[PDB]
Amino acid sequence: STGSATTTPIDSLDDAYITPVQIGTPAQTLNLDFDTGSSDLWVFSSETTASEVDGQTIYTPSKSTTAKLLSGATWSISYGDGSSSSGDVYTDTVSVGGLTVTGQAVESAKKVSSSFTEDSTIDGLLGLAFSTLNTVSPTQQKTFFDNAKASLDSPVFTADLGYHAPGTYNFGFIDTTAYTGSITYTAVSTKQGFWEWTSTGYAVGSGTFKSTSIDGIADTGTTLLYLPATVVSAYWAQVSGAKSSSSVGGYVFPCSATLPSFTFGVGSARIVIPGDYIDFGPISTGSSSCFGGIQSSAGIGINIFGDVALKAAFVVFNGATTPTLGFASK
Repeated sequence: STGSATTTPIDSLDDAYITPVQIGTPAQTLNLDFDTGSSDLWVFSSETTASEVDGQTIYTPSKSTTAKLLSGATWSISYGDGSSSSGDVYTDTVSVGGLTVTGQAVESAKKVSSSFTEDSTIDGLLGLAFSTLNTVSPTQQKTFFDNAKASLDSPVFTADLGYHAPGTYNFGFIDTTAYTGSITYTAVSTKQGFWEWTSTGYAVGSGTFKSTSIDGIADTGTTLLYLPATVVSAYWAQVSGAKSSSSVGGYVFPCSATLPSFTFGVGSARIVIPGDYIDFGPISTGSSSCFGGIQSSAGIGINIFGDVALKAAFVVFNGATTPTLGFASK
C-alpha cells in the first residue's frame, strides 16, 4: 500500500504545516501537524476542556462506530517550545492520503496549553519519530508509520515541504519526479528516539564550505533551523545590522536586508537554503526589525533541522531495519 497527502502552511510565514487526516467511521477529518520530532498522535476532542478549544475541529469518539476506549491508558507530552497536552486514549481507524491503519492509538486531549488553544488551524499532532518516544502509559503505543510499515510497498515516508506553498507527505514510495539530481542517504541514530543524523558542514552565502560534523535531528514539527552558536554567529555576521536580542529571544535583522543563503552538507552533497527562507518577518506588526530563521541551539541541548532546512529539500525517512535519511535538492 501507499498514501499521499498534501500538506499546507498554516500562515504566511510557514510557521507550521497541516495535513488532513481521516479518523473514525464515518470519517472525521482533522488537520494535523505531522511531527517527525515526536511520537504521539493526539487530537482536540469532545473531551477537551471547553475553555481550551477556540476554533479547532474536534474528534468525537462517541460518533465513531470503530472507536474503542483503550482502558486505563493516559498520555502527557511536553514539547521543546514549552507547550503541552494530555488526556486519555482510543483506538480507531486512521487514514492519511488513502493509506489506512486500523487500531491506531488516537490520543484524546483533555487539556492543552495556551499555544495550542491559540492556534485555531491545528487540530492535533501526528508523530513520526520512533515509537520509543510515545508517551502513552502504562502500555506504550506505536506511531501511524510504525503501524503502517509492514503493509507499505517500501518502509519509507517522504517530506516535501513547500516554501510559502503546499507540499506533500508520501508513505510507502519515493516519487522520483519530486526532486532533482540524486538522493544522498546518511546514517541515522535512533538512540534518542529521533531521526538523528550528522551533517558534514555548512557554508554562508557564496562563502567556502566548512567541513565540520553537526549532529542534529530532522524535525518537521519545528519551524526554524537551530544550530551551534558558532555557526549561527558566522551566518548573521554576513547581515548588516543583525544582532542577537535577549529581549526578543534570538537573532533579529533589519527588514530592509537581503539575506544570504545557507548551505548544509549531507555526505558529499549540499542542500542550499535560499536567503528568503530565513526571513520570518517583523517581530511585531509594523516593526522594521525582522526575526531570523536560523537561531542558536545553545541551551536546547540538540541541533534541529526544522522546516527552514527541510523545506529546501526532498527528504526520505527510511524506516528499514537500519533506518537512514535521504536528502535531494528540488
